[PDB]
Amino acid sequence: RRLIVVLEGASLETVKVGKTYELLNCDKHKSILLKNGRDPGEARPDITHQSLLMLMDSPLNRAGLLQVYIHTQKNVLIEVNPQTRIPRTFDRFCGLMVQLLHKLSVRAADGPQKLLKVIKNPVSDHFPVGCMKVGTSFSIPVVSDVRELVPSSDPIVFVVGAFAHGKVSVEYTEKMVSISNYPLSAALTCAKLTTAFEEVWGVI
Amino acid sequence: RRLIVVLEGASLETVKVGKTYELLNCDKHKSILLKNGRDPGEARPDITHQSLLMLMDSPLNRAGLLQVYIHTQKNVLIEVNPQTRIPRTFDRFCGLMVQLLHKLSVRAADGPQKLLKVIKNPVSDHFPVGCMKVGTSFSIPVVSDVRELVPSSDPIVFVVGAFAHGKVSVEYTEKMVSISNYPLSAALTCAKLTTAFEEVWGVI
Amino acid sequence: DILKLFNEFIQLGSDVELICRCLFFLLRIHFGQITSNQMLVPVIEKLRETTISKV
Amino acid sequence: QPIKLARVTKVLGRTGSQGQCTQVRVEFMDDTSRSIIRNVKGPVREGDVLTLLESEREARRL
Amino acid sequence: PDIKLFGKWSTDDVQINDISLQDYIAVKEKYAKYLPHSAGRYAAKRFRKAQCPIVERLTNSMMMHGRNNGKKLMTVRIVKHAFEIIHLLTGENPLQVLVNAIINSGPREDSTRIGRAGTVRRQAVDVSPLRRVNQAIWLLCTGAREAAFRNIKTIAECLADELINAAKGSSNSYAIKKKDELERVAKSNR
RNA sequence: CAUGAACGAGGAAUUCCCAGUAAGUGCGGGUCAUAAGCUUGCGUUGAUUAAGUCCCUGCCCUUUCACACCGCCCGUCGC
Ligand SMILES: Nc1ncnc2c1ncn2[C@@H]1O[C@H](CSCC[C@H](N)C(=O)O)[C@@H](O)[C@H]1O
Ligand SMILES: Nc1ncnc2c1ncn2[C@@H]1O[C@H](CSCC[C@H](N)C(=O)O)[C@@H](O)[C@H]1O
Ligand SMILES: [Mg+2]
Repeated sequence: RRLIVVLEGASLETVKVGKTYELLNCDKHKSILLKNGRDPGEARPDITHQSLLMLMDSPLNRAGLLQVYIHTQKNVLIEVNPQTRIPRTFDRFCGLMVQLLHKLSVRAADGPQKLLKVIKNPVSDHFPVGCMKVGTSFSIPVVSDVRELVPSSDPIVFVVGAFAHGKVSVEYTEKMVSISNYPLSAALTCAKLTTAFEEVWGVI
Repeated sequence: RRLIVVLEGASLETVKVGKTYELLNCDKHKSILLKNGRDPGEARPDITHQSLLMLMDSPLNRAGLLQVYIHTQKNVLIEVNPQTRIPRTFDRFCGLMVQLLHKLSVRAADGPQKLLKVIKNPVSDHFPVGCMKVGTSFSIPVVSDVRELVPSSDPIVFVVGAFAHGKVSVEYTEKMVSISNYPLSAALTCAKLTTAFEEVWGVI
Repeated sequence: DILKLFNEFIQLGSDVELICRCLFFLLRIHFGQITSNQMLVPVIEKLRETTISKV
Repeated sequence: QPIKLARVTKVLGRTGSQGQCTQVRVEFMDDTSRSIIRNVKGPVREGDVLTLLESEREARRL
Repeated sequence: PDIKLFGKWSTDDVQINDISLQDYIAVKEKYAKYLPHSAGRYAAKRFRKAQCPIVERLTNSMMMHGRNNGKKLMTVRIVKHAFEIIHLLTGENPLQVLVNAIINSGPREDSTRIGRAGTVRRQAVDVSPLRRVNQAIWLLCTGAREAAFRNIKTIAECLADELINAAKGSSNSYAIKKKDELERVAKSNR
């Protein structure tokens, strides 16, 4: 058994200024974003950053029952190694991601094992067989107990939007659930979803 | 009944470079940190920044059952209004701390209420009298589940450190707990306390 | 316990003046409490013969 | 344990860490002819009456 | 002749139920006065303020903070109005209520302090009757002052409710809670 | 006449204070120096806490014939 969590609407891209390559941030890049009339505040690479930190540092990941996949708005799919470590600081994390989209992969600094690498569209094909897909949004009127939905020994996919505004909608999810009646961050959503699967799989 | 969270040993202090005042960051201010022989890699407001987002969006804070206290390394105490909207992105968060640490208070933009304020040490004077005070460390051999420590009708104080290395050791705590067999982050720690209190106190 | 030991110090005959000074001070400050306790009856009986004969 | 009342017979001196406390000798109002040594906080003089919630504790004990 | 406080509150029926505090509460026939304003010198010598009538002590203790310094006639009027309110609400002698409140509000054991830079360590000790009376008066006055602040309620009314609750022994009063917490801290580290 | 800003008791720390004292209030003067972008008198109202130790931070000293009490501080380097 294994938990699968998928991140969609990730705002990850690299933009050239001067001669350099930088991760696209609303903070660092007001002026260029105001150019071309593209919407300020839509670029939220930070949301992806902290959300990883809750996911990666979770004991179940250290227990090894956790895999994370990301769908960017740019329709790019990237894998993460269980032994990958995320920079705690924002810009060091941006230090990696700029190297990602160009170099397309990240070997470990202590070995040729691949920490990061872009995988092929679609990710639906990379799913293990006999795995069921659950998408999560606040807008569902009925709240589901998370501990109820767990398969005892089966993989299960959770699809969590890394976007600022909108609603999750992708084709291959079988059902929609809500886990709270409050408008929640994806950051705690990841923390909450990891939290309930701790007990049912017996990891403490 | 309320949940009181104390962030102990926060690394919140301001430095001046050029003509500008800004919060002391390890990566940004690497050069000046090596000046004066100050230990590099101790300027970590992000643990403080990351924990606040975890607490302030929590459903327990949504229902109005949370109050958060910050005690920085330079012996400055900050009270957090539950109505406050924390700056999600790091740089505007840094500007907020500089403004608060200089002007000693922060007024709401659209409301007359003060949101942030520096108050009188020690923090133990501001607790409700007779309340339970608990500290959290991975160093305790016995792992305790959060839910049975939750009081039915009384306020309680939980103390979490805002540092990467060291042990929480402050005077007013009377029993010291471990709640996982793994080293976790503060942001996860602030996450996994607040959700367990929510299910005990009927916050869903 | 001290009263039993003070009986020993007198009967051996050493340092009588200081012990008697110590002995008489304790008896006055604890006069009432000593009188109530019947366990102390044998103790003072040996003190009574020992002290006056030695002095 | 019943509450006890004591009368101050001798004021011995100023003790404590900072000299704030006062060592005194007290005797119980009961006809038990007992007397102990107690620590008092605040101005205390001869003839005062003290309320002891627990009368078994001794101020100078190993 | 008979001396009654404010011309209407008798002192003969007032009685003290605590043996320890009988010598430190001055309300009886020799200390019976018409007004709590005597222009005496009770702070000149140690232990002399035990001879000051307790109503005058309360009046002196209500001249705070700062904005009330030196205004004793106003405090006398406040005390008179509070006594009238107490009599209207309960129907008993307000002097007896004040005596009972002072008896109940006085802590019996406190804690002495041995403190260094790192931590402070703690020990239980006893309290003299004079400090008991002083601390009871201080706690009652502080409770009334904090209750009246930034609230639509006269200071005399808040003082009346504080005395009523303290004489009742209820936990709704500031002084009772403070005394209970101090006694609990003293008890816990015996 | 009109308008109605911050300010809801003021952090890290720091200074001062034991009786007609702390604090509030008024009324005078300008005296061969100072003072009026202020100083200095005089009256009026008038408290809480404390009256004792060397624990911290320091200071000043000492350790050569009534009755009664008491019964010699230690070390180093020189000459
Ligand atoms: N109450 C709730 N229950 C389940 N998921 C929630 C939730 N509140 C927010 N989320 C999730 O948190 C992520 C960021 S919130 C972003 C907006 C999102 N469409 C929404 O419904 O609020 C989204 O992917 C959403 O699925
Ligand atoms: N497994 C765990 N159980 C309870 N508290 C934990 C924990 N892991 C980390 N913490 C708390 O989270 C804070 C930051 S984690 C920093 C490391 C910390 N010195 C440690 O003992 O692991 C620390 O103050 C620590 O008390
Ligand atoms: Mg000294």
